[PDB]
Amino acid sequence: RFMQFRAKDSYSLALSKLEKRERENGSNLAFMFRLPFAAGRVFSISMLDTLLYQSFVKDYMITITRLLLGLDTTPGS
Amino acid sequence: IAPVLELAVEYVKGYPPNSPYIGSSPTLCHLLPV
Amino acid sequence: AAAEWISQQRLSLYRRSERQELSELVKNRMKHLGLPTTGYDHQNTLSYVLINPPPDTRLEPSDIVYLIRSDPLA
Repeated sequence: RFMQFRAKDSYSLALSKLEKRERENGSNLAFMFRLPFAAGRVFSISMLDTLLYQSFVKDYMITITRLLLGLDTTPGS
Repeated sequence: IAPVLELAVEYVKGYPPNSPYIGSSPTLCHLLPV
Repeated sequence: AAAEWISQQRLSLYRRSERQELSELVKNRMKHLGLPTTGYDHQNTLSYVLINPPPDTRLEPSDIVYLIRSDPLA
């Protein structure tokens, strides 16, 4: 929330209320509605831990991510 | 829109020579001639 | 037709093993330092120590026997 901070901005200040409501409903994607995150200005490495935990249920998730990132290059992909 | 069918200094292109670590997937890249 | 050669190197480099990865890294460093690649050219053996075996134990090839040699100057 602090990446591009406009203190005198009602919209960015109203997003805090939306983020708190989503956090009230037990949503794990609460930072989602922050403007810097939605525009791709910020990401955290903590998502990569979620990628690893997802691999216990989705053994393909790591491969798919690296294929999108170009980290692994399979001919014909 | 056409319908989808049921049936179907200049740079060199090569792999980076000195891979920094083991496991680095070789990607064909735009390379300097020298 | 250079793409055909690119595809050939792509499949070859995808099929290459980890041993080839380690070998080329050492060779890349060796040519950088100026040392010849040849001569760098694995350990399928098991070794152990038998302290004071009975006098009936059979001697095998490539066995190394620990010895206490008497003093040559004495």
